Parts: sequence; C-alpha cells; structure tokens
Amino acid sequence: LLFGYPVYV
Amino acid sequence: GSHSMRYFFTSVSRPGRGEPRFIAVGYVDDTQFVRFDSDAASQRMEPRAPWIEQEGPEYWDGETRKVKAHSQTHRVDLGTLRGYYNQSEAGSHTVQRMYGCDVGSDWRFLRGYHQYAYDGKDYIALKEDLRSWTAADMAAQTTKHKWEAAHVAEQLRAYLEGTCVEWLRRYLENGKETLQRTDAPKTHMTHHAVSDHEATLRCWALSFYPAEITLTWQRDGEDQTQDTELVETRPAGDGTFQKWAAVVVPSGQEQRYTCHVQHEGLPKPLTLRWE
Amino acid sequence: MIQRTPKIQVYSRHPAENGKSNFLNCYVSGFHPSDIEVDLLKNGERIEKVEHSDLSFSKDWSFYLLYYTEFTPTEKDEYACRVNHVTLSQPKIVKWDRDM
Repeated sequence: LLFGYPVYV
Repeated sequence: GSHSMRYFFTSVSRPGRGEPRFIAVGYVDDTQFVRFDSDAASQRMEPRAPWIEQEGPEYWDGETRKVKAHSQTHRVDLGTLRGYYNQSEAGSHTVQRMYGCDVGSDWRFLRGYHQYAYDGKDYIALKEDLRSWTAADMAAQTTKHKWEAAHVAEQLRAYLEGTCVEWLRRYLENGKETLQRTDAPKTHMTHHAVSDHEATLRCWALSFYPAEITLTWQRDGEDQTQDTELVETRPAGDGTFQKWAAVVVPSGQEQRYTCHVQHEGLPKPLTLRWE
Repeated sequence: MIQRTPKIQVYSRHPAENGKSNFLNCYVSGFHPSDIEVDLLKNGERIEKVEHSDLSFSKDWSFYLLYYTEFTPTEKDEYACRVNHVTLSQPKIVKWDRDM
C-alpha cells in the first residue's frame, strides 16, 4: 500500500 | 525468512512533447505486484501478480488516487529542480524515488527507506534513524531545510514503521503460494571446444526463485574468482531467474573443476563435476 | 549528465528444443537514461509482436527491462536482439546462441 501524504522537493 | 516491500517511481520530462512520462511499480521481495504508467490507457494502478487481483475496488481506487497524487508531485518536482540547477527548459531530465520497508525473519519491522535521485545521481535520502536527511548537493540543501521545517521525516517514519510493514505481512499471507515459496535451481553443464587444447565448461542454474544465488567454480577446491566469467542474474519471464558461470579448462583437466551452487531452495549446496 | 551503457543478454525462457514452443528473451540492464530501443530479429528481420516488462531500476538507480516474444525454434532459423541507446554509436546486435 502506498504512502498517502504529498511530498515536494 | 526476511521480506521487503518496495515502490519504484520514475518521472522523465519531455520538453514540448507533452506532460512527463511517469511509471510506478511495486514489489514484494523479487515479485512485481502492481504498476501504473502515465502513458497507458487505463489511468489506473493495475495488478501484476495473481494474489493481488483479489483485493477489492476500495484497494484499486485508493491506490490509483494515491499513485496519481505521486505523479503530480513529481511533475512539480521536475520544474522545482530545473530551477534549483538553473537548467534549460529544452532538455529531458529524470527524477527517481524509491521507498519501502524490510521485516526480519520474525516479520517485525527492521529498516525503512525513502530516497530520491535526479538525473541518475543521489539527490536526498532519509537516514536509517528515520529522523534525519542526507543531501550531498548544495542545490539539495533547500530541499533538506524545507523538509526539516515541515517535519516530513516524522510523517514518513509513521508510515514505514506501521502501515508499510502491516501491509507487507498482509501480502505475504494472501500470496503465500507465490511469495512464501522457494524454487530450487535445475542445473546442468555444457562442454564446448575452444581450441585443440582448451574447452569452456559452463555451469547453469535455471528456474529458481528468489533471485539471490551464489554460483562459483573451484579447481582442486581453490576459488577461481578471477578466472570465472559470471553473467548477471536474469529473469526467465515466468517469475523465475537464471544464471550461469563458466571457466576455460586445459585438456585433460575436466576432473579438477567443481561448480558450486548455493540457494535457499536447495536442501544442501550442490557440488557438480563434468564426468 | 550521467549516461550508463545497457548490458544485453538474448536467450530462451526454456532450453531450446526444435519444434517445441518457447519465448525468446532480450534482457537490457544497467543503463541510464531510460529511453532505449530494443528489437528482436528472425533471420535478420524485425519481429513485430514483441512485448516488454514495466520500467524499474536497481539500487544504484540504473534501469532494467525484459523484451520477449513467443517462438518455436528450428535447426535453421537464426535469432538476434538489436539495441539502440544514447551510449551506443551504432545499434548493437547480439545473436542468440542456444548456449548462453
């Protein structure tokens, strides 16, 4: 199951 | 024994030719189980192993919604990075991300990972303690500082230690036939004359799973590492792997050489000889 | 920018037996960037129905792909894999040897 929080560099 | 879950994401910009290509794949050990391809027609996460085909629509809709969310953060990232490296808008560039977890042979959480590469090289990586970051580039420093201030490591630690491992265990149980199995290598040798005074003996391991295997030759029991040609382990296309190892044997010396095979599917390691 | 050359291996899924159906494979690995062109050849001509695995990569970030097609070998048909990538001045052709 995938991680569900957005992450931006 | 030990098991892992890994997701791999690649995003490639295509200046002019539209949105970037985005491909995601998920694995449990050496078995692929899902994929998403931005260029395919479904626009959904899709099954790649028999045991996951049974998760219901809540599973497929949720993973499709989250994988699409990842696609879009990578689209923004391609722009953010072009900026950080002051690069042109005309060139193609690549962003890669992998994250996942490992459980030991007691199936408890052992290690977590979260790392990114830009154009083939390390960009930033979550450390083993899951509380700090490794960034080599000065350009990557902005990302690190931002993530620290926003406490991104705390959110990922939560996922890697809880959700990640809980779902790997569920997959291990649901696909026990595929995943908790072992396929022992089927072996043979070939003999082919190079000249009138040398011949190549090739030791073959076929149809094995998982991929990890150790194939070696010895002459009178001495390791022949520098003198063995070894190919990279390769997929047969049916979920098993293959590999070979060869040595050049001077005339009359076939009896001196032994090929040794170690693999978890074997009751004991094999010692083979051309005879 | 980084550029790594693809390693190429061409082989059959099962040991080849004339007259028995099988899959002809071309595995390309260790390469970067990911754009790459892979064709399988029968007696020199391009085989049209060829599929491939979903793009993935290794720990060191390099990519790998398996290209593959169903086929029945004979004593006389010759097969090969032809690859093009930014690291290759000309396409590289590897012949299939029932033995590697």
